[PDB]
Amino acid sequence: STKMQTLHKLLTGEVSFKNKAPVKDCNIVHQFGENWATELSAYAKTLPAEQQKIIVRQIARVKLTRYTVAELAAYCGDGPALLDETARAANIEQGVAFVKAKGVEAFEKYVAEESTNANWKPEEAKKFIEDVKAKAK
Amino acid sequence: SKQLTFISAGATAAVLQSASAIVSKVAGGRVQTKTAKEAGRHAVVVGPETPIGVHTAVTEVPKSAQDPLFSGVSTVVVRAVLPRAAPDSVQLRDALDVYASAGIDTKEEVRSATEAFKKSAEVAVGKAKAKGVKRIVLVVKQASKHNCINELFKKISTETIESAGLTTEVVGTAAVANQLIVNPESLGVVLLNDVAATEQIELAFAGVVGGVSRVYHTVEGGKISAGHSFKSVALAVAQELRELGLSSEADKVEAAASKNPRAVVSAL
Amino acid sequence: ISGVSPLLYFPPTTTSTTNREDQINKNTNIAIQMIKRYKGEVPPHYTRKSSATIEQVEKEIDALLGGAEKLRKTSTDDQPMDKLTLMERCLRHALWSYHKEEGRYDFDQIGRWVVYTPEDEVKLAQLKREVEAKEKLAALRKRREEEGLPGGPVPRINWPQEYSSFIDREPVVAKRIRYDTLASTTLERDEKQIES
Amino acid sequence: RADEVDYTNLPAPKPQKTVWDDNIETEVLRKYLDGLSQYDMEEAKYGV
Amino acid sequence: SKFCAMMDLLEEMQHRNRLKPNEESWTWVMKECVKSGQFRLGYCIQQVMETECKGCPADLVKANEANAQKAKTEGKEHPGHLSQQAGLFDVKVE
Repeated sequence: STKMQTLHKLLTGEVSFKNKAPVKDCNIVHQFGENWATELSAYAKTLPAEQQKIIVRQIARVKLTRYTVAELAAYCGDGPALLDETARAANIEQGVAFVKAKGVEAFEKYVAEESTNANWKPEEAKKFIEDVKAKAK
Repeated sequence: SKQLTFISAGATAAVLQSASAIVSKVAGGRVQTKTAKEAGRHAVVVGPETPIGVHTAVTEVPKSAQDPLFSGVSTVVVRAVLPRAAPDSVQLRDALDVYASAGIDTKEEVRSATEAFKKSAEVAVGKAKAKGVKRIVLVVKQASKHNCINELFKKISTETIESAGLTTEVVGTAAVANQLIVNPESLGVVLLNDVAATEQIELAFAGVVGGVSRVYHTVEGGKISAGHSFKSVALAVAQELRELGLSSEADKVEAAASKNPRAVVSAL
Repeated sequence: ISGVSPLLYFPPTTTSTTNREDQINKNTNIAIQMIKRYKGEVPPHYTRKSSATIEQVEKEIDALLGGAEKLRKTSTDDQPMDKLTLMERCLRHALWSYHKEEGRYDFDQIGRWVVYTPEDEVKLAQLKREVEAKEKLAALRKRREEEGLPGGPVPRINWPQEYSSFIDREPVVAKRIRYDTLASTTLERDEKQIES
Repeated sequence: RADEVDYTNLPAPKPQKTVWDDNIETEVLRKYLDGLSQYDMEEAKYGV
Repeated sequence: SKFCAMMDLLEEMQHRNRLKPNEESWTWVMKECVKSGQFRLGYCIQQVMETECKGCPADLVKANEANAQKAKTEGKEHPGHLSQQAGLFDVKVE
């Protein structure tokens, strides 16, 4: 009960972190857990409609907060709903350029290293590398 | 007969071509569309980069184009823009901080920066008074490198605002950016000192809201529209056509931008 | 680095074609502008009263001091000096001051005919180090260019460690962008135009 | 049933000063590289 | 450090066990110095072998000299900070 109340207050902005650190998705995931969104959504159902709407809106905004400011400026120009596809296309284009620049095997190794650093599932990395390879030809 | 001036600042050719097609198809040829690098009125600037001849970089949240996520929000983000020199020459925002370290005299540069900050602060206080807010939020990057431009920015902005009678709250860049993206209803008027990070923050806010057109106030006196994406450029062109005195065409462009962001030209 | 990031960080290379010549021309224009501002105004022009080359002056000095070599007598540093010694010191001091201003940094003679103060010795040592450092840097930056390594400096960092250390990727990605942009630019100016 | 955790507590991001290889290009640039390191540490502490 | 471990072992052997190191031990130390690139410890061990042993192998001496020349040409003969000019009030006493 305390965890959900604290999360609701934090997202609403009533209570900030100890050091007034920005309320980003990464920090929340670090503290509350990987699936904070699911548990928060389940808990919100036990609250009036206004609080439910506020929780949904705050969750959506926090999810948008998962990109750096530069990425949002470059890719979120034409709306947030189209942000994910634009960012994916830009990343795929960067991958294609890297492949055409410095081969494939080195590209495979680099993608593996970045996935290790970027906290990506092996399935997602495999899908990304296959998609860029298919885009090349 | 009439003329719309297109300024290109770091924009991909696709966006410029889309803007030209939109204006040609909507206007119908009554108003011509010329390209240049500087203007004072009837001007649309395309691209993230800041054009030459603009001193204020205001942006709002238009009611019509509010994204469902950001419905009801009302916060004005005004970025102070110092005079821009040629790309090769050293920009004022960097000269004002490097010459002091090197010991070179910094009198004329300080004077120019003071004039620009005074104009930007006047614009910000006017907006705040119109909206009715009592306090404005200054945004300064807290890096050690920018320890002179931000100091002057604060010293002048707070002076002018207090002379006008409103209160100022200084803050850094990361905290204000996160608050603006997550909880923007707690900020009424936010001024931004002239730094690259502040420009990126302004672009991020203008995009996350759903795509809007940024207003630039120039030295000659006037307002020129600015966009960086298909929807933002379409909205900027719609506002420009409205200013020229075209209501139905502006409404059509706005509706097309709302419906089909990336392919407005074909949509309308 | 908790939290699945949305994008993989490829190198920031987007300006695929950025000729080194243009970069080293911009560096040179900025360098000239800053030097002009620091110095101030180019001094007022001065018209020479007499025409003579530095080589001719040096030859004349050598001829003047060569005829008195037999008469010239050395003595202890604390003993009073002679007329020939005084003339030689004055002439050589002026000559080598002019040479050092011009650019003929021959420290072997400058340390003899110009050093008369501990402050002077310190200035010479500071100048002696600087010239050698510039020469070494130029040679190293030419050898590196021949090999093909990036022109700009590269810090000794292990980004796999930095990603683990920091919680949020934004500062780490910003640092990577800055350093990858720095390592892809040539921090060199034209030291023909600068010297001119 | 005692206290469990302060969910509003975040371990501060422990910064690390970038170390440059010791060459002539570093001695010539020492001041500039030190400034870059200081800027990096300030960015890490504040956030951006 | 491999060199430190071997030197400590030699000190133990000679002092706390009363056994004189032979040529083989010093050749091993010299090989480690050459392999690790430490061309100054190489000089010291070369002098040691010339004094106690019946000279140092020519190959090891030549390899050590090659390492020293490579360090000198590359400008890494001494740490950079040591060559930086200092002053009475320009030294940071931690």
